[PDB]
Amino acid sequence: MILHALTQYYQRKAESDGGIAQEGFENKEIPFIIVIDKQGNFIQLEDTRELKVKKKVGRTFLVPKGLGRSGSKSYEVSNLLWDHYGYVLAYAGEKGQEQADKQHASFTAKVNELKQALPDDAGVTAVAAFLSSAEEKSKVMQAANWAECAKVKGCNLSFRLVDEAVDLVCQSKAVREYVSQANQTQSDNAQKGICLVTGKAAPIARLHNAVKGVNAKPAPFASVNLSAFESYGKEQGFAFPIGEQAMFEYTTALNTLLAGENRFRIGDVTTVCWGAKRAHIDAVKALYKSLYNGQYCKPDGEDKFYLLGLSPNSARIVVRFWHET
RNA sequence: GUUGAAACAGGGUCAGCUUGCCGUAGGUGGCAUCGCCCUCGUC
Repeated sequence: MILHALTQYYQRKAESDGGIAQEGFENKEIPFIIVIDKQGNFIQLEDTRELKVKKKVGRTFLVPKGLGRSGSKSYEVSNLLWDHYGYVLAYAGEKGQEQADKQHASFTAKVNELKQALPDDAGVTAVAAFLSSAEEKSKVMQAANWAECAKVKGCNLSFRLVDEAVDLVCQSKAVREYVSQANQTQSDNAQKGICLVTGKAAPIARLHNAVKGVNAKPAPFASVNLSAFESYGKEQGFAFPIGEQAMFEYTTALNTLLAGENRFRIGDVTTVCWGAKRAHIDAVKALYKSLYNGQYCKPDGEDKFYLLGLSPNSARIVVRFWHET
């Protein structure tokens, strides 16, 4: 019940309305947010950081799910609206040219195909014309707080249109349906069942998503690579017959659990905990309020469900806690 | 005779380079074994 209980918990937290991913999204921490108008025109380089003692990468936002880059020719991935700082302005402080310009080309091709596949929106058109103007992207570097996003690497950039100032370009009721259909019709034409945690059909989720929060890099939880990690010659990903509608759910659940109030590490291991809500545990997650008060009592309402104490390493996630009691 | 196969915790490194328990000092200023008794009480 590694991902079975996690899937059941996600099916409980998703239908509770409390800031969680769905279909094909994920709560990503975007540092600097770019605000424009209706037709390109870079007009604001806003930043929403300043949280803890260290300047985190901005607030959390429900962006489309990351397709999982990390590779040589990594520009062939080309995410939807959110990516790296070399996919928007083709800038590279330590990445270099050529390799970063092709990333911008792939990103503008992606936004162009999204525009031609979903027109009349006053949102995707702005980001599509912003990358094909060749006069505002250079102005982005000459903003007001641009000298701060260059000293820190891994700066994610998002787009926010005008007449909203609260919803990103990937938040209006238009591209959300496209992203939901991508993980419903496009991401369902592959290998058949049977699933691993749901027992139903579901396509075999090849190339599992990456979990951000455990390690410095988005470390994938369960992912088979190399060669000896195969059972019967499944060759990368097919070793675990896990469906998309469950792998995505567990990855998004680990992402939401590695960035909220339940995220706390005792020492080189993040021992995140949760409950069944039928959460309100106030026992394991209550290990960092203010000055450690006395909240332990006996109200005959001790919820069940175990806790997953996972630890990072290089880019994998190691499981060490397993106890239903 | 068609069934978990492959796994190293290691490659390896002086806990010391070192340090006076020491300058510090009267067991003493001071007190009768005595105030007392036949080895014959017998021969």
